[PDB]
Amino acid sequence: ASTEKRLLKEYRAVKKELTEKRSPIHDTGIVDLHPLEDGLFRWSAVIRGPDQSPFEDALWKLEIDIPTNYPLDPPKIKFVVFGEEKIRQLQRKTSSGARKVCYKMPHPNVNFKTGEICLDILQQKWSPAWTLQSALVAIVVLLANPEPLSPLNIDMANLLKCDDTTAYKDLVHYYIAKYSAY
Amino acid sequence: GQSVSLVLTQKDLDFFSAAYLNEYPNLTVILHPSVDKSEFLSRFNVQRNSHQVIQVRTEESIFHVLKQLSSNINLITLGNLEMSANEVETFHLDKFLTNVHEVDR
Repeated sequence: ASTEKRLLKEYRAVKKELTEKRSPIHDTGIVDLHPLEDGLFRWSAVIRGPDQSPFEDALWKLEIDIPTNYPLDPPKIKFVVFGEEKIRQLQRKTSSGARKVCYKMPHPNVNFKTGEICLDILQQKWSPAWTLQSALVAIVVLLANPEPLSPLNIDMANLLKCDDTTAYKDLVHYYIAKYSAY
Repeated sequence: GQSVSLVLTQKDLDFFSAAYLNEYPNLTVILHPSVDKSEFLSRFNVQRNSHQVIQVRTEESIFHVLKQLSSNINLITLGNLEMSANEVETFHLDKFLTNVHEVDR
């Protein structure tokens, strides 16, 4: 019953926080966040990977599913990740409209295919104290701070176990170059 | 769309040509630790394709990079590694062939 008006409040909040230039929202990495359609229980978000990190200067898209008893239960959040054939068709519409977004996510704690994320905050260290907005900031922090010992992408994680930090970074720079679009 | 991962040691390097990177967008090159990335790029004038080239720092990393990339074709002379009998890692990879058969694709 109640959930609806929290979610609406969370939306208005972030709407108006992005409208201000000097607000701290921007250095958190959050470029955009809103509900789809008229339905409150499915949201889109765009984030910018954090500075001094291999994800710097690129955007990503996230889809957010909200359970009905939220905020008691966490949102399910995933990176939007497409197949190489779907991305190369999206690239054919090159008229440089809104923004470039990258549709692959190479990180130890995200699943390369599904876009699913392994982050304590989302898997039952969640509490109603958290908002959609701070969960996002949490995910950008995760991008700079992968956790190799809790991997959803073994191979990216193993580059860190090898201490092969340059391979990790080249590969991240690769995906961003080859697989972004509008 | 003709996806190939090419791993170049020092020795494999003479089978390379700047031509390959110009012509195939889905070619992706993985340098042995022995091969420095930035010297490789000026030596073949392939600065334009920096992103398609991946500097690795341990031999093990090669296999993780290959497995992460998952290219349709995987060219690598295992005989040119210093590691050996560590085929501990597997056939996750579609169509491995020794690097000598570049010219077939």
